[PDB]
Amino acid sequence: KRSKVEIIKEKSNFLRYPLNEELVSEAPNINESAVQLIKFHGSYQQTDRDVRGQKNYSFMLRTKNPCGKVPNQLYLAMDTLADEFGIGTLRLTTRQTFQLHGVLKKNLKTVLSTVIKNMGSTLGACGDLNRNVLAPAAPYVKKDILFAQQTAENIAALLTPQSGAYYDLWVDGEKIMEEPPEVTKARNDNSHGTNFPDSPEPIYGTQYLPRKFKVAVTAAGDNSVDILTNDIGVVVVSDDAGEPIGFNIYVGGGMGRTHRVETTFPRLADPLGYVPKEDILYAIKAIVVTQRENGRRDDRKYSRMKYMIDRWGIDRFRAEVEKYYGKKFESFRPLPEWQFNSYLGWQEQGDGKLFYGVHVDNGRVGGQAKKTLREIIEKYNLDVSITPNQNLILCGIDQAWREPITTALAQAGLLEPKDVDPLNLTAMACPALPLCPLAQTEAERGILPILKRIRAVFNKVGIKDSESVVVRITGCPNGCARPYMAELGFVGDGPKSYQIWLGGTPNQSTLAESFMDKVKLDDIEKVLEPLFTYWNGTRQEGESFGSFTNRTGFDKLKEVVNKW
Ligand code: SRM
Ligand code: SF4
Ligand SMILES: [Mg+2]
Ligand SMILES: [Mg+2]
Repeated sequence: KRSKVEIIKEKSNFLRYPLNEELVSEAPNINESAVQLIKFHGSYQQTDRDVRGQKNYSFMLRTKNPCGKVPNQLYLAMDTLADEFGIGTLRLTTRQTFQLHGVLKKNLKTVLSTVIKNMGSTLGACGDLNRNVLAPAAPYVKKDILFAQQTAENIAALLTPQSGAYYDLWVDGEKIMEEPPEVTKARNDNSHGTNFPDSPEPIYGTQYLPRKFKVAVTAAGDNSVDILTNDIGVVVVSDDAGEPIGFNIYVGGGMGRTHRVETTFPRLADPLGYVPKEDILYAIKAIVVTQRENGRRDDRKYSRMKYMIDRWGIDRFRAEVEKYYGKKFESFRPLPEWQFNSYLGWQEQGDGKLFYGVHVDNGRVGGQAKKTLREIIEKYNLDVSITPNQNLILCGIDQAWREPITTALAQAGLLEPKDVDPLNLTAMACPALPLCPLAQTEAERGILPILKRIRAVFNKVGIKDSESVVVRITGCPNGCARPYMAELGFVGDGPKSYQIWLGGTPNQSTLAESFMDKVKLDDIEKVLEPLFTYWNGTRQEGESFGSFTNRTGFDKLKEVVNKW
């Protein structure tokens, strides 16, 4: 027994048909087969859910940018495309990519080929494939940060579709201007029966993966990447002099779940083991292959790797992976405590240049903010990078540029961290309505008024305005803003209501739990005021809301809410 998507992939000639014929039909949309295929090419057909009556079809596009790195030429091309063919905005994402919403079917090939001819790609941004690979977004020249970044690039390249469908459709097969040889040799290796050596996809095969697959790379300590949520987390381990020697690996995280279906759940990734640095790409493929061959393909709700690991347990999974790796994992090595880093504000690269992280609420770049960011990036010929908290880092800045860049940013309303509510600095919301077809309610368009209401509750209770909690909001339980790691998570569960989740911590090292269902938007103060009063009244010195939640436990918190 096999899902509808499996058959679509099977009969597509490696992601070509009938997408190829649908792209040139006169209709404003494309058929269901083509709807599923185009995801693999980094585009999503959407309809605007605000405009009553009619189906206004449009296409969202998502880029592929390992480590969040965006060359100058790409940023300029994307900025112009958003205005010419989109709806005037770029959307920075929780996986360090751009989305561009609103593109009409007839302009889609113009847009994607422009991306392609300007040092970018959308290949594999969606689909049953490896998604954008995360890495530390800060452009530090420190050796282990550079090594984390190189590794994410290499992993992304390894797991890039090889069929040629992408260039066939978007640029009529022409050639666009080299991967390290370690990548090529790893991809080619079949000493342990990992590959399909005669297939146009030696790793993916005809069927690709059972579902999206997510990888995050970082250096010890830096949890900007929210590593525990990914299919694979990879951590650089270095000797005492800061020279990288290998990687710790984690497996089997995921956020996605469905309301009222308790066999679906978020899950933290398990520590799997350590490998020496030369082995990383072999170990990554082994893991991918184990999911390829064993993840469920009958029911897509249960297809992500977190489920096979939940069913088999981590030891049986390890053993299976070790058959494709051809050797044993070493013991996972100790790591320091995780820390969240925003990379915001003025900092040093380590090579004489500065970087500046720009706070962007929800990653939505538009209006004057967009115009000013483009002027700066273009005038100073800056490369940039996207952070997993939907923010933008301006790289490679000369000391003499710091003042005029600062002045321009401030003039457009783009404030430095010290002038932003600390709630906003760590908050995230998904796009949800109006273009998300799975949204049950608002997230991006509701979060800002929610934050002000939280700050007003703090004020009322007597909490200082420099105190904060991590607030994440989604419009549905898919978890695109990783709400299940929040200190205070709001997960859409009706048209005007949120399920509230507590128990995440400031460094994203813990999984939250479901605290109350169907809290109506108007009622959130009834829940938040007692919680925050009790935190303020009985927290230990400097104890975060999340740690306090986990120490106190849900029975006592519910009692406090119920007696309010
Ligand atoms: C833009 C972005 C959210 C954001 O505010 O930044 C996003 C937006 C959507 N995600 Fe997501 N997801 C984004 C990262 C995530 C993450 C976070 C992460 O990867 O760290 C998760 C949770 C981790 C996980 O995958 O478990 C997430 C879990 C989902 C799911 C649930 C997946 C599952 O296996 O259960 C879906 C729906 C699906 O795949 O069926 C989904 C599907 C969607 C769709 C494409 C809706 C759809 O299927 O048509 C989104 C479009 C909204 C729009 O109108 O633009 N998205 N999605 C995400 C940043 C993504 C990127 O690749 O560049
Ligand atoms: S979490 Fe739900 S509502 Fe939000 S973007 Fe993802 S799918 Fe859409
Ligand atoms: Mg997909
Ligand atoms: Mg942000």
